[PDB]
Formats: sequence, structure tokens, C-alpha cells
Amino acid sequence: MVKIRLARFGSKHNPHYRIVVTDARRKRDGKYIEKIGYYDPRKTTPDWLKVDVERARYWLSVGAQPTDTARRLLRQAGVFRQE
Amino acid sequence: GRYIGPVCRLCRREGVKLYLKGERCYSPKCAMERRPYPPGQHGQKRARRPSDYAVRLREKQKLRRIYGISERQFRNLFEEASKKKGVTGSVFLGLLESRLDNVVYRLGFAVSRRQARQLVRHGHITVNGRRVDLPSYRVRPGDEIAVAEKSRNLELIRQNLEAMKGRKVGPWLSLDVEGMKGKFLRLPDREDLALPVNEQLVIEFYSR
Amino acid sequence: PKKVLTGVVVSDKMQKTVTVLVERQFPHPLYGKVIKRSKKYLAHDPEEKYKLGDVVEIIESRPISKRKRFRVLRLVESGRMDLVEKYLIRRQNYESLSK
Amino acid sequence: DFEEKMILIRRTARMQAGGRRFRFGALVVVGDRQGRVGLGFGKAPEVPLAVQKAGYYARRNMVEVPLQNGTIPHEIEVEFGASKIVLKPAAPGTGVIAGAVPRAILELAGVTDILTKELGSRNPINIAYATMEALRQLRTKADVERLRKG
Amino acid sequence: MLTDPIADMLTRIRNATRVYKESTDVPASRFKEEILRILAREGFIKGYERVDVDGKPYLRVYLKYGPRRQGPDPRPEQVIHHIRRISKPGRRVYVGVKEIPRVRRGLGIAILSTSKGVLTDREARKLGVGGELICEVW
Amino acid sequence: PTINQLVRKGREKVRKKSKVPALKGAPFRRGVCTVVRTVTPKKPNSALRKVAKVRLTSGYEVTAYIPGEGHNLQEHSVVLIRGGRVKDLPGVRYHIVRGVYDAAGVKDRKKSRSKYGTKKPKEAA
RNA sequence: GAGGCAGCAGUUAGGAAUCUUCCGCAAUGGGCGCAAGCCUGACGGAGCGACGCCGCUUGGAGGAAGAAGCCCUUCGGGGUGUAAACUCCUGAACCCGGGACGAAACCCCCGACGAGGGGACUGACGGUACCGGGGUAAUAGCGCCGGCCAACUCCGUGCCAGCAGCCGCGGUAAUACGGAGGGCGCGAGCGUUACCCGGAUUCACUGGGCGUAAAGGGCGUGUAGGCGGCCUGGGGCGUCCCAUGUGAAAGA
RNA sequence: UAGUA
RNA sequence: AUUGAAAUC
Ligand SMILES: [Mg+2]
Ligand SMILES: [Mg+2]
Ligand SMILES: [Mg+2]
Ligand SMILES: [Mg+2]
Ligand SMILES: [Mg+2]
Repeated sequence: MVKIRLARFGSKHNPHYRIVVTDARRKRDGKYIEKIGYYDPRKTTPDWLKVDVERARYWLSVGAQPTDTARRLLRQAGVFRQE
Repeated sequence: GRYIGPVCRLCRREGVKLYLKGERCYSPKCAMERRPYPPGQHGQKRARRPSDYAVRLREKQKLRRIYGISERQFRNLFEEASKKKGVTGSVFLGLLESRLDNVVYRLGFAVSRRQARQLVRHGHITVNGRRVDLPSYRVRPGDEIAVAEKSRNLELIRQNLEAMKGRKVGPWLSLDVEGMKGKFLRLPDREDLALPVNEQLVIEFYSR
Repeated sequence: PKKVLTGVVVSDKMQKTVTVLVERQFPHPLYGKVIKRSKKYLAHDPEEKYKLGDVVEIIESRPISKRKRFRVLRLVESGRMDLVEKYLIRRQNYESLSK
Repeated sequence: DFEEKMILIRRTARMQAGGRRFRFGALVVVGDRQGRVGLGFGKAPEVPLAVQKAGYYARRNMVEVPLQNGTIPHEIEVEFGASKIVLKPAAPGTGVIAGAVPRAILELAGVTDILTKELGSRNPINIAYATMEALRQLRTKADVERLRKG
Repeated sequence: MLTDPIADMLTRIRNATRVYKESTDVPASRFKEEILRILAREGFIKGYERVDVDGKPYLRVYLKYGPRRQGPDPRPEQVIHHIRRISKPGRRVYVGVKEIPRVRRGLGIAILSTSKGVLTDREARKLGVGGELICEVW
Repeated sequence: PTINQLVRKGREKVRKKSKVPALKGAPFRRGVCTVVRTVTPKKPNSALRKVAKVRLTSGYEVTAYIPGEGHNLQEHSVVLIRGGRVKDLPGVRYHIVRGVYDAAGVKDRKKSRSKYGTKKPKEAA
């Protein structure tokens, strides 16, 4: 099963995630198939969240379950919002 | 941490009065008035034709000793300036001149770089409102380097801000005297400072 | 694309199979000079149709044997017993290279 | 007048009947730091006349250094004996990067931006001489226009 | 047998010019003719012209020198200071437009054979091609 | 050589060898002393120069040099070795490190105290 | 019969040398479950090492034709030295008060188990970071001073004791040894040993050479191989040019 | 014979 | 003792 999900970058007490698609069986910070956004949980920047949403829809379309928190953030930038 | 020990004492040795002791190194002695020579048992002894190394060394000591900064810190700054776009010696003087602990002193909030450092560590100085206590901080252009509202009262801030009532300020800086705050307008050009030091010998000192 | 190599047949002393010498030339990684280098490939010949001195194209294939992995695609030209001879001496030269 | 620097002084020795007998060799450059340098190697019983003597010779021995903003027109290599000097143009900010010998000739000519390598035998005399020939031999667009014109 | 004609020529010119001769025969080829035009066009020589010598084609070459000169040794400066094979039969040198040499910050040639034909470096650069880097003159 | 030759033979890389088998590179090695002779040097020198033969944890048995003024070393002493030639003593390619194991520091040593291995004193200090 | 830490800790042994039998599943990720949840030494943190990189403290401004002591002294003087003393100033440490972001989902309620809306639970780090109040002049060491290489004088010692990267110092006047004073260089570091690239165009493609310096085979014949005159034509393998694909992220 | 110009 | 020594009384 392939996943949209969060990879930890940044540093210590400086979490920074990259919203990535990957094979579920890979380690967390290992090789991903595609970057599709990033996220700063401390919102220390005006732009602490961003998502290429045409691409998110793509993968969802070919079956890729997001983590639960991957999907929260996906929502905030309305990946799932219609009409 | 930084130098600490006898000083207007290379207001000797480097041969030229360095401004290190501030108000005294201005007034019959940066001892350079009373003793214009190298320290120790051999100070006034017959000079020796010195090496194109000894020359290059001295010069970089001189510059480094003016601003009070360490060799570790100095050497990096320089390295940074070689890899940087533009004629390298000036740039370095530029970056050297953009250090808080020295802009504070250029604005006369203190009389000495040594004294001006202590004001930065000890809190009494701000950068656009926010308080800043790193003497190494890179003031960029457009910043406002103020006194601490809670520190205006102090005898030393007043006495010093006072002697600046008349005084002029650097071309790349300004200074609202009664609002106890000033401004880094731009980074200076080699032309703007009159430093007792040929910068190209410094470049050359670090090319071996 | 399945690689197509062209060389010469230097052996048909094998059933449904031919040894095909293939040369190649290039700049030398450090010293500039264009050097030659060459390789025999065992190529499949189901109709024992090609023979000594044929210049033939050769193609990447689904493995026929241990070390057959190419098939004779077409004839380019017949004759070329010079190249064959050229080979064959280099081989017989090795005889007085021993101890 | 010019500014004049001593590269090198050495003591030599001939052997005579009971006892050795010294002598002093002096390499000196003079320059106005605007594309006129000269080299002199003068020798004598005592150092100062060697130095003074060197000075004199160096002014008899001057060169066209066609500067181009603290640097030089192009690259030259020169072999003088088994001494090779290579000279390369540099941008401002670079400096005079060479060993004592060619630095002091290049500085006093009025160069501030050059790249060099001392190659082969690095004997100062012969290196110095090579650098000069190297300078003596630089050209500019003007000179080659003139030459190739006819 | 004569292993490199182009080099022989490049050398006949080196040799003659160094005893300040006025002219030099070289046995004639088309590729030899070509290099000579670029040479002539950039004013390193005065020029060339075919001839026959003992039934057989040579290209006479008219060299060119500076003015007679001042002090001890009044020999002219030399218009061709440096001429030098690069590609050679024992080691061919080929370069693409991106790697074409700039002889002597500008003041120098690099004759250079391409599919657009024999060309100087700037010619070739502007035409955007590379090739067998024949030689260099300065 | 001709290029063809260079293509046939290549250039050969230069491989200079260790000046010091304290084996496994190892910046130091452990010894047990064996003999503590006194050695006369050479060339234009004379003095009675202090030495040890040392059985190594390398399996090596080698002559090393005791630097400093006086020492406390004998047939079973047990030392650290750092390597460092002497020069006056042919075949003496290593040094004993003063201040580790049963090798003493150096008493009343005031200047190069870090080498010689001697802690800071307490006179007017 | 049982067993297999090259999982995390940790024990031992070899070794110049390499850590806590730590807190937490709160975050991210993984597995099973419809879910609540259960498991995860993956992980997120804390602990120990100046092992590396960066930041910062050991004070700031006054302060004598210049104290004492210690070093030199042609006995007049010179040095340590504005350095201390001492005068005002600031206030690392430390005490008090307040005190985080990292966490909004899953889940429940409205809606339709969707979209969208609402709601609640949850912090190992931690009572830490950061803010405010109070407030003490409060750490300096290591290497070096014959040349290369920045820095010199007095004693001691006499081819001794010892130094030494290389050249080389020491035989009663030693800037080279050992101590002193002083000086130079770095500074919470400074030295040393080992290993790598460098300088070394000293394996030389860039970029070397062979009469006498290391180096022409004792001479031929010729095998393979390398190399190949002038002109024209075909092919387009070498070579050149344009598009396009690839060249993961991290790094630079 | 040793060190030493 | 002799030159700093080795040798030698
Ligand atoms: Mg020492
Ligand atoms: Mg090399
Ligand atoms: Mg012979
Ligand atoms: Mg033959
Ligand atoms: Mg001796």
C-alpha cells in the first residue's frame, strides 16, 4: 500500500515535516516517490503549510492512504473540498 | 572569551595608537604620547629589518586588535568575504564594521569598544525595539540601534549621550541624540573609515 | 533499445551458432588517443546459414544459452577472410608467447 | 624618482693561498609602481656598495610593463635556464600571489592583481631574471594590431 | 615517409621565420592551403601562392616580420611568435564549442577543423561548432 | 614515453611506506619494558642517552627513547610509546611518553610542562 | 535436552580509544483492530565525553612622570606597567515571581459514515525555554622566542646533564640545554602522535626525462600492434551541432 | 687518531 | 699532568 505521509526533516526541537508519497514499507525518512508539500507545526513562519493539491488528488486517485494527520493537513488546504 | 589584560600597551607594540581605552587614550597618553615604542626589556632597542612575514603578520594583528575580536572569529569573517562577490578586503572591513558591539560604539553610546561590548551583553541595548545581547550581531542597513528605555536613567548612558550633544557621526550612520537612538544607513566604503591599516597585506597574510 | 552490434564471423565450428568478433573505438579516459577494443559474442544461428567471413548485425535477445544472448539479425557482407585471417594469426601468435 | 627594494643579498667566497676571501652579491629592484621596473644584481667587497651598486644597475635596466588595471594583458611562461615562471592575469581583489622574488618585482612595477607559479629550478637569481624577461615580453591588443597590420 | 604533413608545414614556417627568410616552399595539399588562408587572413603572413617545382605542386609562403629594431641585436620582432600542432597522428584532439580555447586572452589564434570547414576559434564559436583542434598561433 | 606506450603501460603510482610500525596506524602503543640500557650516539656527538627495549602489543620488540631529565624505568616497567625518531641513535624510531603508566612525570619541570608530563605546581601558585 | 545481542541498554575480553542496565509513546512513522485502543529500545527526548562546529563569561570607565615585590643595570637608570592599589559604574553566577510553542486529529455531535461546521481528551522533554523582579567583580591556561618562523636577556650547566621536524645546538661567557624575568601565538583551550590530499611538474593527460647527472636494448631480421603521400567519389563508425529523456532526496 | 674552520 | 678529548705518565 502506498501512502501520503509526513517525513521529519529540520532539527532537534525544530520539527519540520515534508508531506511525501512513499511505499508504506519504507522507513520514515527514507526514499520517497514524490514531495507534495511541507509543514511547520510551530507556525514560526507565515507560510507554515503548503500542498501541491493537483498532485495530492492524483495519488489519492491511484489509491494511497494518507496517515491520519497527513489527511488533516491535506484538508486544511482543501484537498477534499468540492464545488 | 575575548582579550582581557593590559591594553593601551598595544596603544603601543603595533606602533600606532589604537583607540582601546577610549577617553584616556585621547589625553596626554594612549601612553603612545609618553612612550611611542614596543613593551618589555627590549622595547627601545635598535629595531630589526623585519620579514615580509613579520610585516604581514603585524598588519592583521593591528586590524584584529582594533575591533577586539578573536582570531578564530576574524579568520572566518575573512574566509566568508573571499567567497563573497566583490573586492575582498573592503567587504571584510564592511562586515567587521557591521558588528553591533562596534556600531554601538560608533554612535558614542559608549566611549570604548571594550565598554561598548559590556552594554550589549548586559542588556542595555536594542535593535528595532527588541533587546539584543550578542556583541557579534550583524547589523544590516535600515536597523535602529537604540538604548534600553529601562537603562536611560543610568549615570553612564547619560554622561556619554551628553558628550554627543555637539559631536558628528559617521556618513553611513545617523543619531537622534535626545531620543537616545540611531541608525545604520548603509555599509561603509573603504573610503569612509580612516583605519591605520593597509588591508591588502591582510589578504596576502592569508594566501600562504 | 535492444543493442545491435555488427562484427564478423570467426567460427561456425558449432551447431546453430557462430562466434562473432565485434570491434569498438574510443577516446582514452585520460590519454586522449582513440584506442580499439574488441569482443567475441556467441550469436544464435538456427538455420546454420551464416559462415566464415560474413559480416553480420547482432541483436540483444532473450537468453538462448549460458552466454548466448544475441541473435544474428542480418547479413551485411560476405567474404572478409582478411579479418578472419587477421584474427587467426593473433590467435596462433600466442603459441610462441609461453615458457 | 623610484622606490627600490632589495630582494636578496648573499656572501660568496674565492679561495686564496692560506685563507678564504669573501664578496657580496645584491639583487635589487626599482619601480615607480606605474609600469616601470628595473632589476640589478651588483656585487662588491662590502654589502652597501653591493646594494648601492645594485641600485645604479637597476636604473640602467628598466622595462615597459603594459598594465591593465593592476593586472597584465595576458599569460606568459618563460624558461630562463632550468627556471620557469608562469604568470596569469587576475581580477581585482585577488592580489599579488607569488613568492618573494616575483612579488617584489611585480609590486614595484605597479601590479596588484596577478597569479604566478615558480616552476623548475627555483634559484632566485634565475627566477628573477625569468620574471623580467617575462615582463619584457608582454604585448597588448595595440601592439599586435600594429604587428599583424603590415 | 612524412608522418604529419600539417606539422611539417607548421614547422617549415617556424624554421624559415627564425632565420628571417622571405619565402618558403611546402609541398601542396588542399588541407594545407586552407590553414594558410586563415594564417593570411589574420595577418601572420603576407600570403601564399601555388607554384610548380620540378613537375610538382608546392605552395610558396611569404612570411612577415616586424620592423628592424634598436640596440644590440637589431633583429625584428616576429609576427608569428608561436605556432604549434595540437591534434597529432599519435594523439588526436577534438573539442566541442563549449571547450574551445581562448589563446592568449584574445591576442591569439586557434585554427580548428570542423564540418563547417577550417576555422578560427571565434569563427567556430560564433558558428557554434567544434572539431579537431589543429593548432595555435600567437 | 609515447602516448601509445602510456596507453600500453600507464604511469606507476608512488607508494612510500610507514616510518614507524607501531602497527595498526595507532598513534600510540602499549609496551612492557625489557632492558633499560644506556646508549652512546654517533656522528659528532657524545653523551649517555637513555633507552628502553620494549615488547609491544603489536608482537613487535623495539628500542624506544626516554626523554627528559631523570627517569624511573626498569626490567618490568610498562610504558606507552608514541614514535618519534631520535636521530643520533640509529635504529631508534620511537619515544616513551612521560606521564602514563609506570613512567613518571618529570619533577621540578617548569617550562614545557605538557610534554615531559608534569602537573602544574603550587609555589607562589 | 536447552541455546545464539553484527536490536536498545549493559557485562567481559582484546585495545591508545568509543556512553545511561535513563524518560516517554506527547510528536512522526510502522503492525493488527470497524472503533475504543494494544504493541513498537523504529522513533521523540534527557544523561555522560571540550570528541567536532557556533555563541558567551572571567569585568567597564577613571586611575603616578609611575607604589611594592621580581628581572635586568655603564649603578645614572630601564622593564613588568594603567598593570595592581584605590574611586565611582554595570551586574555571569545565584534567589523570587510568572511560564510556553511543539496538539489537532483519530473520537463524539450537526450534516449523509461524504463536503463543511461544532466539541472534547492528550506534553516525555518540563516547572525546561522564554518574560518580569532582585542581585554578587565574579577562571586562565597551553605552546613557542638559533634559521626555516612571530618573539632576548641573567643566572645555572660544561660533547656532562640534555635538546633536535630538517639543517643542527652542548668541550666554562650557550638568544638552541634547565630555571628566572621579559617577549611572541593561540585562548576554554593549547600542544603531541598517527593517517589522508597539499606543497611534489618528485609517475609529468594537463605536466618530466635518457652524450657526461638515474636512464638507448650488444646488432640485425622481422610477428602482432601503433603510425601512414597527392587527387576524386560513396558511406557517416570516430568527431561536431540541435532537440528530448535520464541525471532521486540529502549534500555543495 | 675523534670533534672543531 | 698534557689539549676540549681519545691515547700516554
Ligand atoms: Mg625546548
Ligand atoms: Mg602530483
Ligand atoms: Mg647502441
Ligand atoms: Mg624492422
Ligand atoms: Mg664531537
